[PDB]
Amino acid sequence: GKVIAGMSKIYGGTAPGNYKYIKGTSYTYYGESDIDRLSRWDIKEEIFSFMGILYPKLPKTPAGVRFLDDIGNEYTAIVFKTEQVQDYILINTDVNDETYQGWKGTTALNLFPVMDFERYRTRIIEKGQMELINLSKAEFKIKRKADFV
Amino acid sequence: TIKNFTFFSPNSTEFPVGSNNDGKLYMMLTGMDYRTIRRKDWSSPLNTALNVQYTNTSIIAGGRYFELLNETVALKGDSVNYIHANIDLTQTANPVSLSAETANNSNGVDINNGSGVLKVCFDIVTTSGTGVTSTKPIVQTSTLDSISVNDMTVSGSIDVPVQTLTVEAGNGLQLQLTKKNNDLVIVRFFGSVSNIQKGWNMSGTWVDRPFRPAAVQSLVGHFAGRDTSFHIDINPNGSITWWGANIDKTPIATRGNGSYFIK
Amino acid sequence: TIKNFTFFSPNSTEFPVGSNNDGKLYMMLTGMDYRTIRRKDWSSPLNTALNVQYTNTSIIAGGRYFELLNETVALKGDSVNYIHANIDLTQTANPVSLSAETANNSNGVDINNGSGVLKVCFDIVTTSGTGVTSTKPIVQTSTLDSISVNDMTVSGSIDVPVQTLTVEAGNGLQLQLTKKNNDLVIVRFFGSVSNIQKGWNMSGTWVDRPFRPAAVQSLVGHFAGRDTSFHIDINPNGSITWWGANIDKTPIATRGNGSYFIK
Amino acid sequence: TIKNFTFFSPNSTEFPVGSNNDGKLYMMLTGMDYRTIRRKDWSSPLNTALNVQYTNTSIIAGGRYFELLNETVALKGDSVNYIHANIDLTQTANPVSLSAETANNSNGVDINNGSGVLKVCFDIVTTSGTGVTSTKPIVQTSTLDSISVNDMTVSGSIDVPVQTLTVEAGNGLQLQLTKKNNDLVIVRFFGSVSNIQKGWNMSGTWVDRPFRPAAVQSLVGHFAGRDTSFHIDINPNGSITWWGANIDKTPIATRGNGSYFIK
Repeated sequence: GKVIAGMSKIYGGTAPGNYKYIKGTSYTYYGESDIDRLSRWDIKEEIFSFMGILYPKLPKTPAGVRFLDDIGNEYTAIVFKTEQVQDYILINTDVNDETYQGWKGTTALNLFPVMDFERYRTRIIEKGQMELINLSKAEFKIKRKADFV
Repeated sequence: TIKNFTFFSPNSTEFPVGSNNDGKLYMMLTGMDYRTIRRKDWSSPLNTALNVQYTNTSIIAGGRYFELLNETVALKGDSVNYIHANIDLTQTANPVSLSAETANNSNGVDINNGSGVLKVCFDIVTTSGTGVTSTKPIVQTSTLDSISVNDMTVSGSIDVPVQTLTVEAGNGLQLQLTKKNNDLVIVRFFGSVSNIQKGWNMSGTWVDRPFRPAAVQSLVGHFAGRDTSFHIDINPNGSITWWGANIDKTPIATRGNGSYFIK
Repeated sequence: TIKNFTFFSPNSTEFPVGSNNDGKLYMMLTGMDYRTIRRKDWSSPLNTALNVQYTNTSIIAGGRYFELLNETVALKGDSVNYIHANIDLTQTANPVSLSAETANNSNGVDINNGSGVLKVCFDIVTTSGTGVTSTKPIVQTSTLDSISVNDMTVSGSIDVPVQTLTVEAGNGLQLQLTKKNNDLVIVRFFGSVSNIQKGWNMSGTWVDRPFRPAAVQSLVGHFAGRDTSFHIDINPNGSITWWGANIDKTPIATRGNGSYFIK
Repeated sequence: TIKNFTFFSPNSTEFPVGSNNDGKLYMMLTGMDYRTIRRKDWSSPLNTALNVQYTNTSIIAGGRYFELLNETVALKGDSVNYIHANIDLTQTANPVSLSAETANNSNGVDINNGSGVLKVCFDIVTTSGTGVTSTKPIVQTSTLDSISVNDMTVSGSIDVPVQTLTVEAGNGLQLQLTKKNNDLVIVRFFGSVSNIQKGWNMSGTWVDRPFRPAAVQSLVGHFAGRDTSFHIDINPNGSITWWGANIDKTPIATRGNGSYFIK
């Protein structure tokens, strides 16, 4: 948010800086140092399946997405622990043709046995936010059902 | 409702923080109530006859900060004055006022949440007919729940919880136990023991659970008026096993002090 | 680079203070980490059926101050409810929310330096099938480096460092030493002594440097099942001198507790 | 004159709070002087050759908050470098500057009330010819008046007030008393007692008032090189009463340690 004189927390004007406690206008913080760290992958309505292209960072560290509910707790997580850095993990939650393949170059690797079976509790994603575990970049395609349209 | 404060407002109106809101925040940070203060003298206050001028003294009363810059306080002749900080929020121009009172009239009124005038003593001034005789500042209380600390230095003293116990071991033996901080216990020997053998358990009452040690504690005592000694094994189950020489029908006075750790 | 905050901005733009910077500042002033809180009920919370209404409670979590003003949390029946403050900075309009959970799910997430939701438990509310039976607050931890204090009162207990050492002193004598606060030592005698004379150094292991006293310490012991006693001297060099009577080939069981200060 | 700060400004001009006013306020809350700091390494600093980079370290020096974000400071080869935080308010563009020095050159300049440059050491970097060998940070002293705590955990040690006294009891007895926290006292027996009867008082000096216990403490001793023992009664009035065997003209060496509580 933009910095405003009298409204923001700053010691300005006549030396050695002055910030006033007013009623309603008082002092409101401008923003946060390095606000570029905050990124929310927002989930507003219940989603069923998705086709994400996961770009992993570190090898041998569980890489994959986890899902947070409205209170900041985890219900489901698709997490894989690979031996080498995959160029991208392709995950599809579609019931009919599930795909969990780690691509490296032109080679496609099946990631099903390497996956955490206990963390992956449900396919149905609820209202909250998605967190990226050991990922540099992410590209998602969300499919959400509607009974009558 | 949840009123958020230490959070940025993008439209610069969302989360405004007031004097009372920060006042309550500061009180929690230092661990103070409306009955105690945070006071620091940057320059010693001058004493001119029956008057006390605070050259440069900063005070945090009820989480509200204020500086006293060459502020003189009138004193009562030949009396023990109590200097109070009076905060009346209704006085928008001058909320803080000072007063020298007969007795400590600290009210502890919650000003940050409710209405009223907050009175709190910070300095005690003892005076004579002419001028100031002696000055004593009010202790700055820091109420805390738990402390994780590397090192500590105490200039006064520490008040640890004390527990007393008087168990009649039997055969004529009396023990006076004093447990401090649930660890160190000093056993005081009393009475006169009779009809007991070596390695035999003592007939009377057993040691209570809060005073029982983790391992068997061998505590040495002495027979009054003699050069003969004894020792009793306080086992973890509370049982007191005699380990001195075999004593007949004649009772001999037993006295002594023995220290042991429970933990 | 150096980022300055508590400094004057000549053109009102140089040093803006962010909510994360104040968060870190406040955490440092009070000595709190992301796994604790500062909490104050200015007025008592009210229990109505399976609900707790926080009437006026202030909380500091991750250095962020907020107020619960008539904020009701719904509870699970016949359960131990762990009340959490949840901070999500991405939820710009409502960054703080409360939850009643089945376990203490405090996560210690650094919200002032990185991304994520901070969850911190502050209250434990136990219910029956109809309402609240008991409430217990979570401890407010103060993590400090070094304290210089005048007086302190402890209602619970102080946990100080403890070191133990078993010494095979020689001639069958065994010492079990327990040192607390690196100062107070309680020596427990074990084993059985034979073939020693008064004034003679015991033939075994010397006391390790961390248990050595600054001055010679005479510790009284007792012979199990006898009227006789002895004493040993723990010398500042770690050696142990026998000061009982001369002992012949037959071993005599040695017991008793003796205390000394290292400092 | 009274300068109010944590208060509402009706016309938005009444109570302006400055950097020095908040600076003094923050100092009083944490309990710090101009000679100590509040430092926290959010991310461990990196050591590359004869240089130390502070990745993310927040420091509160003289109540002034600042962050070191990847700020590298040059070091001296094979030397003990004392890293200082230098605050100069006249340097309005960049008030905080870092410096690696030969010795701890902390000045304790009152920057909030007066003028000058504040210097304060926070880190001690020991180096070699190539790089860094070891790093030891400066202690964070939290100066407090009174503490009202429930529980405590110490990783180092607590310094309590220690008082020592040497009483020449009489008949050939010497008592070395060591009082810690004005409560626990360990008495050491010295000298050679001669010409005394059982139940009779001591001829020489009496125990001083600060070392006098609340009740009569029976302290057990031992005769050097013998299998005979003794015990003395230190009454609350300061009097010492012998309770061992009757001693004839020949003096026998008396040694031993006996502990008791005053309160």
